[PDB]
Amino acid sequence: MEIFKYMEHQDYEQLVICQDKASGLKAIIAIHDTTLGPALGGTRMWTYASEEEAIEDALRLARGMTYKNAAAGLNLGGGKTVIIGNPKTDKNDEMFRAFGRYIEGLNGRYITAEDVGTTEADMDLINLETDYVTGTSNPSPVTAYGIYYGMKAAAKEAFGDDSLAGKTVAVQGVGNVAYALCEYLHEEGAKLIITDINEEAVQRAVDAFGATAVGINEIYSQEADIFAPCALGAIINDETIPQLKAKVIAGSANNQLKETRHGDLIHEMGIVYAPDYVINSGGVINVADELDGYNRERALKRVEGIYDVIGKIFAISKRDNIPTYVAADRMAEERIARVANTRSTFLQNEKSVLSR
Amino acid sequence: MEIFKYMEHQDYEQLVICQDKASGLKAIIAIHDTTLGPALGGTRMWTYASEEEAIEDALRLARGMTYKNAAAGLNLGGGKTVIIGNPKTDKNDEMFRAFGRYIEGLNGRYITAEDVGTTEADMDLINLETDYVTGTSAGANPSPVTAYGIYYGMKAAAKEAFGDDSLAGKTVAVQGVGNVAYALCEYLHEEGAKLIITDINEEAVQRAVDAFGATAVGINEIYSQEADIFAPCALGAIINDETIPQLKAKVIAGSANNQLKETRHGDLIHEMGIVYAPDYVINSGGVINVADELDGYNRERALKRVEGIYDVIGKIFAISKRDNIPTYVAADRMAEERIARVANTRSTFLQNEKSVLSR
Amino acid sequence: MEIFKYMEHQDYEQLVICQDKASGLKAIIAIHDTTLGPALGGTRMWTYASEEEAIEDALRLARGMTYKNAAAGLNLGGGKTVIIGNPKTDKNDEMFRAFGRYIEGLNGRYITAEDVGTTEADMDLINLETDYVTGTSNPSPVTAYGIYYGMKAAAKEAFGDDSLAGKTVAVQGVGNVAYALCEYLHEEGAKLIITDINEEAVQRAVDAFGATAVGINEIYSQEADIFAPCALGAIINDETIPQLKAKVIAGSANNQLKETRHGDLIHEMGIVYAPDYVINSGGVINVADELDGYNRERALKRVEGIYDVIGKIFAISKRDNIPTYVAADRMAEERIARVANTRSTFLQNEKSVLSR
Amino acid sequence: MEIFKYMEHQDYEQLVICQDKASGLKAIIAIHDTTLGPALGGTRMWTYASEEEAIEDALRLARGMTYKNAAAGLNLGGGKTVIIGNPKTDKNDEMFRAFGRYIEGLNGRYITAEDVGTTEADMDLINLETDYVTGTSAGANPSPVTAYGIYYGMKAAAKEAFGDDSLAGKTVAVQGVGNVAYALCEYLHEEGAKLIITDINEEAVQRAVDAFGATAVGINEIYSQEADIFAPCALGAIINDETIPQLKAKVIAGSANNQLKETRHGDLIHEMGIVYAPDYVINSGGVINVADELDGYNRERALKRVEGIYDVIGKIFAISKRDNIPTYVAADRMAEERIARVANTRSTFLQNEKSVLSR
Amino acid sequence: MEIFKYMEHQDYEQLVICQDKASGLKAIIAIHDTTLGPALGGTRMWTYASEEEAIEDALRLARGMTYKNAAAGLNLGGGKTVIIGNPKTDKNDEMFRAFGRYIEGLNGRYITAEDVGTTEADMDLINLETDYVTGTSNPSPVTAYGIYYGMKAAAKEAFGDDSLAGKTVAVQGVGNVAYALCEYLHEEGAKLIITDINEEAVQRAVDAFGATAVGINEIYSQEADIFAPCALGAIINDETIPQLKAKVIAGSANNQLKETRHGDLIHEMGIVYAPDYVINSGGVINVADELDGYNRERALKRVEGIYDVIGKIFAISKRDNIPTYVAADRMAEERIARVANTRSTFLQNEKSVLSR
Repeated sequence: MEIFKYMEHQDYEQLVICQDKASGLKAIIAIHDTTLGPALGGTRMWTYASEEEAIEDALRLARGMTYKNAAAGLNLGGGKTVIIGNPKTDKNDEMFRAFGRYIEGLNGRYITAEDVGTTEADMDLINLETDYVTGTSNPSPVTAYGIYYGMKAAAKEAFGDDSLAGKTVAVQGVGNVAYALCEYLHEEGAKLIITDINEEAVQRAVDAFGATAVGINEIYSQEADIFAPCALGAIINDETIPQLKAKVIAGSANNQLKETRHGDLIHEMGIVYAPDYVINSGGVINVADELDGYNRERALKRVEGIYDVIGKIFAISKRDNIPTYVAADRMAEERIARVANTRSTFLQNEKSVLSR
Repeated sequence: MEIFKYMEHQDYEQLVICQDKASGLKAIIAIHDTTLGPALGGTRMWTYASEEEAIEDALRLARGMTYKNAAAGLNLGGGKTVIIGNPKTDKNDEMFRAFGRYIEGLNGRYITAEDVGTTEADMDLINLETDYVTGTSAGANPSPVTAYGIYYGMKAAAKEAFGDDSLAGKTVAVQGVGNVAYALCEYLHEEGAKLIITDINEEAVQRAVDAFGATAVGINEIYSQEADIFAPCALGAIINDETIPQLKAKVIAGSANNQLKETRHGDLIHEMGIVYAPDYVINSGGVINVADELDGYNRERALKRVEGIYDVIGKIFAISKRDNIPTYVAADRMAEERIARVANTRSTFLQNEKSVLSR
Repeated sequence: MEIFKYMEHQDYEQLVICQDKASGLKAIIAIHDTTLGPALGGTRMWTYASEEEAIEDALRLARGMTYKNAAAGLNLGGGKTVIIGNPKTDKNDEMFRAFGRYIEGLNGRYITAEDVGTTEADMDLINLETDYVTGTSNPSPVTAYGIYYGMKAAAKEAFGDDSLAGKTVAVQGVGNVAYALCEYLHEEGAKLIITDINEEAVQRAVDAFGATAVGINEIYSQEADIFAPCALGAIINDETIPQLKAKVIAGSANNQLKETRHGDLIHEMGIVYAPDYVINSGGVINVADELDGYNRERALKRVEGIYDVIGKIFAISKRDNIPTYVAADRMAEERIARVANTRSTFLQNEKSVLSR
Repeated sequence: MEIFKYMEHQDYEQLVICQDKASGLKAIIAIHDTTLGPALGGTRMWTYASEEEAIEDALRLARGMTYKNAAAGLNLGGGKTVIIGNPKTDKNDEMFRAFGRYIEGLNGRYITAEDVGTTEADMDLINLETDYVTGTSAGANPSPVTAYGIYYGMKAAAKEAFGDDSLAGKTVAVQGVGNVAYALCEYLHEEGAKLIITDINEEAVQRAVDAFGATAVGINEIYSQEADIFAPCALGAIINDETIPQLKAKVIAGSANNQLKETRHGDLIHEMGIVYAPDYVINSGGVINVADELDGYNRERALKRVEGIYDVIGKIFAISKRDNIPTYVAADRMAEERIARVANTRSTFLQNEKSVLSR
Repeated sequence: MEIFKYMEHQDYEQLVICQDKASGLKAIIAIHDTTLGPALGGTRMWTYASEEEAIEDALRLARGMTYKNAAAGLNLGGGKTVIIGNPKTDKNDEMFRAFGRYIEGLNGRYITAEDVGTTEADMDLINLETDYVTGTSNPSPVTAYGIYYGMKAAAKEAFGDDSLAGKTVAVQGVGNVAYALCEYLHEEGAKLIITDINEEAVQRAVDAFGATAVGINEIYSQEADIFAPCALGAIINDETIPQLKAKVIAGSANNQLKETRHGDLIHEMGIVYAPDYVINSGGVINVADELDGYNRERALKRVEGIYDVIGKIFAISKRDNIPTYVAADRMAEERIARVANTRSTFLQNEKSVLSR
């Protein structure tokens, strides 16, 4: 690929390709933007059909973080690390120690964490060589508590009232996070229409929340006020758009829109869409709270702030008259700009997530 | 190209690609080996026909620096920075500032300096964002230091080809009369040696003949002349099939890089019994000099330190006939062995190891 | 002796002979290797028939630590201190303060702890002059919890299943550690065949775990799946090899093999042997956890990692086809090598057990 | 040998034995006493017939240094390093680097320098791993400093043997015309004194006669000559039964170590009324000079500081006739008493005591 | 007085006379010895009939601390501060702030605390200007727990057994400390014969411990194994010596001997006397534990060490054949000497109660 062309087009800061023959390590640390502070983002360990495919994927995810972190109201930039290899086989201690030294050598310009392929055990190895890492020492309820309020924000929007008590939610998927979100939607008093490929899990829920099991492909039109995509992505497409009976789409899943088009138009139908990478922010917020001494309680409390940011998102659409998925991208760019401006006044030692 | 495949082959540590849209900065920092310490190598700013072409050039160059720095007896690893752009038009304050920030970012793993298309004015801008740079206008006229460097290396060349260090009298043919070339002459004339030069610049050749009472000769009549020492000090590859034949100068010791055009040529001169001071080692007084700025620059100390090139060249001759191999191969083997030897020695535990960065 | 010849033969780093006339102190700090970090190892206080006998013993134990610590996955080198004297008589405060100053003068190249002869009270005196000490401020259950999992690792090896529940264990000796190991082997549901010279202790166990007392010399052939040598060493010899009915040998005792031969051959019989100095690692691991602020819980959790290392040991044998006691020595050398290589990349301030 | 028994007798603090297989480093660092402060003593690199033989030599030497440093009025304890190996063949970069690491390890308890078989080039390698070393090429021509040291000590010798410090005129017989010897002559000639020399090297003796208008004499005709001052500046034991008889020079003040071959000889010259400036104290300007590098080297300050040897020698004469004992015994008693006196004085509590290591 | 003559005679280090006109402060900080470390000792605020009377008293108490602290096994020297004034009237904030600055100016050579006249409230004011102070942020049980073990040490001495359970103790005085000591002597199972000028307090005890009230002057001969002087001092004199039926004298009171003679002779009668300033050490030990972050538990545990030191005291008498009150003075001088010697080896940064 044309690395420099790709980078220049969106002004990527760095591409730090790291290598260690003996441990077989091959990592690609992409740093898109560091305006708001150190670039933070997890390291994905997967197999890639080509070198420069992993490169582009690393760059693409880095740029995704600068937006997510920005919108989440965090003081962190956008980075991401891709480690070429099969997480299930070719993993070893030295490989992560090596990666850790290299992170130590970027002296805080990058901060890592887990992502698909890497685990809390890997982060511990890294932490042996550097402090610029998170996801060490369950994170599910936290991000779960995040969708909860984001959904609240969707409610007051679509039902002029953030109270979900009473309403029915069509929950697609019942994994740890989806499961947790249910508990919240439950103890507040609401009906759930769970589903999932794993029968066994559809149990735990029905039994615990008195929920009704429904056909995996029937979950799209159920008699519910809100639809919570918490399974795979792209579930919001041409097939599902019509079906949808719910007034709101608020879920934990990534890449909820198969095409931009899908977004452009659900916005026509007057469906209330809480942009995916923002509503599920609770996840990154939570790992950032470790940088200043992890504290579940505070973490759980800050995640609750997605309510406002989601609101800010609706406020942007009702301004440039653009769909929420577009209001998100714009809200981050605006914050990054506003903060950069505010912090241009001289100081001998400004603060940052790294300041003790 | 397959970067990861190229890096793993010779085990390159990192390739830090830095970009800045607003200033048009396209920088490739290649870190080959940091075993002896931070990677030090200048930044070559030039125009490249292809992206992968500059990345290949940076990697190849970084690994070159890890052999030089190591052979030179310095405690620095191998790195190099390649900036793609036309040095005569594209330069602008911001691009170097940006560069310096990223270097600050590598927190001491990489240290920069001058190179093709780069200047100390360039080094001063970088210095506004980081200390990890050398060859600033406040630190390191260097030409004479490196010149005093080959001078001693050449003396080391003798006592091997003449059994004596006394270049006193003996004739030396010098290709090119540039800054370094000129200073090399000064040291030679002084010890009372016969100098025969050449160089495209008539005035340069002129100032030389008058200054040292030289014997000006033609661009081509330099490879061949009646002198017991050949000092190629202009361009490389000057030791090829067209020049090897008509030389017969017991010694070769110059300031030019890549003197041998092919590994074969070295394999030959070796057989022909010509003592050759491997180029990148005899002319290391250049990197040694910039290295001296890290611990507070002192020219007088750089000069006395560059004298060490003598003891080192002679060490290569020792290795040359230890495994009986041409001097260009003994050079590379010595470098490799000092790294492993030093790495071994420093594996003993300490709480605050010393580095060229220690205050 | 030929100190230098002995040291050069195995590349010992230092022999720091320390002396203080008034307090009568005579200590010998041996530091074998510090590649993985500071040399850590306890100080043994005993009476020696000769100076240079204590010297060799100090050197031998130091080299033993570099292997134990290495295999334990710790970032510590190998050292050891021998104090010539009768622990029961000639002990005094100044003597340990003096030793402490000298340790302070090696500035972290050596870290000490208790060993036979020295106590938690001695470590406190040392700690008065330096921070490079551990075993200050019960350690038994911790190392006990270590054999537990190591034994688990032996199980899955010999019975294709790490679950010990059901199986019977022939426990030789019933001291604090052996006693603790029993509790684990008990609450998981297994039968125990305890024994020991101290009748009184054979009680506590039988009563608490419903175990059967057996003749001290009968403990070697009992109808049990696993044999846990937790008494003295060399219990695995020509006499005991045959007798052995158990499929596995996993215990807390040191020097479990009287001769190398014994090992070479039990490996023939297909007996599963968890190398002694590795399975009982829980002990040193535990004291190392003080260096970063002691925490019993974490300690107890890290000790649980002996399961993997023991496994790695079996994996080495099934590779060079060598007995476990040999697979151990080789696994440490390999780790020391691999780590040394990984950490050769320059950094202005790499981490170490001493970094705050 | 019984190391622990030897150490306890004179209460030695430590014996740090360091080894490195790859470089063949066999180092014995003996720390005798660190009461006045870090132990300072150079490393003697030599070949020894037996291991216990070198360990004995290091211990004996370290305790020597704790008397010298103390008598010299310096704030340093006694140490010494003995490296076993042939200085002419066995040296190699790695062994010294390794040495320096271990010294860094002793964190300031031991400070090294030059000695038999060691050089400042050696000291520069060590300096790459630690600051706890002196006599580097960047710090401490020393010969004249120590020479200016005995010069003042000799002046102190007078005013005791002649009631006056004015060596002006008086004759001095100098055994040996080495670097230090030569500089001792310069100070003497200058104050207008008569110089009579000798030394195996005819040219050295020659440069001396012409330079100072000396009076060259034979190797054996130096112990005996018509001079009121004998300056043994070559080898020791030069004050024995074969030379004591035919001397009659009111004073003895030289640069040579172990001037008395036996304690008896000192007991005699004392009785014979010859004023003797105890060797290791008059020639301490050597250790004083290297000591001055710790607080940022300054030759001019070392020189004015070495002048203190005068005030100290005269202090020995005071003790000499305070307990009425030969000057060689008063020297050892003064050293011992300054340590106890200083130790007592510094027992008062402070949060950050001053040391030669303070910045 | 002849200040310098007084100081030189016992080698006093300093006499720091501090003054502040406005706040009316007049303090005299005496520092006898700092060999073992910073001089620690409380500040006594009282009215003095003459300047140089307060001076001598300050010097005398300083020298007393160097002995108490020494014998207590602490790493503290001997100092003391006397503030001329009536604690009940002429006290004010500035006065103690001023004193505090001056202590800050001795940079750790002196550390203060409360003594008669000064309170925990005064220490707080001082602490506003310096960290070199203790007795800030009940101390009674702690020092009470100190006499307890000291008495234990007296028991094993006089009754060949440190167990006091059973024995009867004649407790003179029933203040906070005496009261606490009782609880210990009680829960271990022993009979008490309390007394005191304050009837009301003789109650609390009798009622709580089932003790027998006795005549204030009858407390000296009661049928008891041990006599615990916990009231005023000099209670051990010509009148009381004979009377004494108890085999041991162990109490909290200061200056328990009216004359040296009294000591010289009770040692004849074979009475076991636990030197006062040592057995009641628990008090200073406790305040020293604040210097490293106060912790009641540890404090209470270290105080328990008086058992050994008291023992060491008996061991000295049985050596030079001198009474305990003399064995004390000698044990401190010996420790100060031994420690000074041990710590003469060079170190760039030795430890001290002030090191973090």
